Amino acid sequence: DEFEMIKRNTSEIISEEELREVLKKDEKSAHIGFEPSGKIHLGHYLQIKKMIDLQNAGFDIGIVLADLQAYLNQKGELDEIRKIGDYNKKVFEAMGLKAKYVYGSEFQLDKDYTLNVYRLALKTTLKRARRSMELIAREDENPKVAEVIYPIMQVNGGHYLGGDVAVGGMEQRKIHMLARELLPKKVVCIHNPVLTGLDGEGKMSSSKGNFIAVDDSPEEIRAKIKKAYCPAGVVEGNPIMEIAKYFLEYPLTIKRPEKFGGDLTVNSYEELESLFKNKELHPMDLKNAVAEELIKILEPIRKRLLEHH
Amino acid sequence: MDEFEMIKRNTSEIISEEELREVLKKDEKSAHIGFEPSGKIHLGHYLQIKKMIDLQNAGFDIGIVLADLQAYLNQKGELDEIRKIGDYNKKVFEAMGLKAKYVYGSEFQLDKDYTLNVYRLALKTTLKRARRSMELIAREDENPKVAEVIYPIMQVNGGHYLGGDVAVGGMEQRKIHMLARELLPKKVVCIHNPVLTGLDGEGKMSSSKGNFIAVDDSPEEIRAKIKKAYCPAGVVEGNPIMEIAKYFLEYPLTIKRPEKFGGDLTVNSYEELESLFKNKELHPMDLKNAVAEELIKILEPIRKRLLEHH
Ligand SMILES: C[Si](C)(C)c1ccc(C[C@H](N)C(=O)O)cc1
Repeated sequence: DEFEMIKRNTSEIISEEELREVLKKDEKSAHIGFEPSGKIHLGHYLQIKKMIDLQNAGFDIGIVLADLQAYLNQKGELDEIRKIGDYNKKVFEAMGLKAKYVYGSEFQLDKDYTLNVYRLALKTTLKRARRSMELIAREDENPKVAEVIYPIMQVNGGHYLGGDVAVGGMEQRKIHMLARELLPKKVVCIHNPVLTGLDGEGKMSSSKGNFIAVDDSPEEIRAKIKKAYCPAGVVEGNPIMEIAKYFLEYPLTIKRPEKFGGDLTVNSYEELESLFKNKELHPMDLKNAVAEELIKILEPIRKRLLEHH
Repeated sequence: MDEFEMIKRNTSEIISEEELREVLKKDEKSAHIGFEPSGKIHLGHYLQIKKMIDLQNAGFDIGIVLADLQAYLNQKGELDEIRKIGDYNKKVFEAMGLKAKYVYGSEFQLDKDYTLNVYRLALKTTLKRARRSMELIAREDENPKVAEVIYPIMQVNGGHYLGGDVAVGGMEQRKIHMLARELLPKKVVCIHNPVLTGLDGEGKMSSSKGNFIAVDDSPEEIRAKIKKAYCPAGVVEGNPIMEIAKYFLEYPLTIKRPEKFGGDLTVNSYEELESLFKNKELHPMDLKNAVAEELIKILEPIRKRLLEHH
């Protein structure tokens, strides 16, 4: 076990029965890959948190700084991508995760890795490949061959790492299903929710400027939350409610003037959810509480990233 | 003879003639072609090898890529099986009299540097472009594979890796070749050979279609295939027998004929043979019989070299 702790705040495990089997082993391993990102935001942190969960549960953690994939996803030049990966590694360690950090290009260009990419290319239809990239592929009016190489590259990555568990965001689930159908060793997949962007108009993303970075200043965090989409009574699609759900600790103390109800103690996110859905808790008061608790959560991350000056 | 005209003869397309002249000014110059290994080597293969000998006769160092990785990506089986067919293809090409550098594509196409550049070209090649370039090359498939769109860029980078001045192939290769001219910094001169018509007259000739004459077909099989072949009187376009006459027969040619039907005709040019056949002067039956016996004699030293171990 540790099963329930691992399942907490994930969208799906494929499959739970297979995960319980993995959890019986003395030795188990789990991996995730991150295309390097110039800013590291709460979407990354949610995933790192889950890797820390797995680590707490006796999993050896592997982190792929997926520079080759970022390159195939048109994020730029390989050496420039790798340097952002270097910075991403420091952020992940500052979040509390000690793990094995590999750059994808350390093994994803070996001849026998490459031969298996082409073997997998013989078994992956263009349709399957294109459909697995719909939520991942950079936007492009003239889609590139690189886009359908990207998923078979990610599948072969998992093949060569040989872990028991693969972790990723829900946008990754079609690539994960492709690896389960194509590979001899079937990996247990754990998928994290994809956070909603701050203006509520889509999914949070490094390229859309609609995120909170883990090293944003408290003042920037307060401004981003203040201006955030947060309809009273509306929980689904609400970025503020999501932050409250996936990062904050409970009981939660929501401070208010006496004229609007005075201070409030919420013992659970579910309790928080009905209060807000009922319109008992106003969006301004929710924002203030989420902002101040989130600043404290991100405080020691930001400090370690800045304490060199 | 003039090197340019010797290279140009019986080709369908040069990209471009002006770049071909500038390459022929150089003392050191190379040409290359790839072949997916094929269980039977046929007249379409022969025509291309004859063009490589032309180029070699004009001072080009020849490279022949036995294209095993590409054949692998194009669903021709496993590499060891493919490579073994490649070994056989190499003997046939030599039995055709082509001394050249023979390479297996896999020898260099899985290198780390090579692979990175494949991925780089994949960023610059659209899916629609890649698929268009493969329309005459891809193995038929109800559910097309990613392998199909990797194939063109594998071929493109292969030429980039070979450093050749000239790239030779059939007309089915011309989209891949124009893609290579767009994407690479050295623009390669492309010499395209015609694709022969099938022996039944319908559609192009193809290993997969079994509508060809193999260079090691027995005389009786050759005569039989030719006797069967589509050959309307006075119909030159799409006439596989007239194609063979034009691309493989040697002139002046002596069409044997009964005296009762005119006697031996000595045609010293394909063009007149065309004009003769055009005006229905020269009958199909008489054309088939001359083409079959000439071709048998053309192909005889090759079949002999290949059957010599027996
Ligand atoms: C530019 Si090259 C010498 C790496 C090259 C050329 C042609 C081929 C094979 C051809 N497409 C076929 O179907 O036989 C392979 C490689």
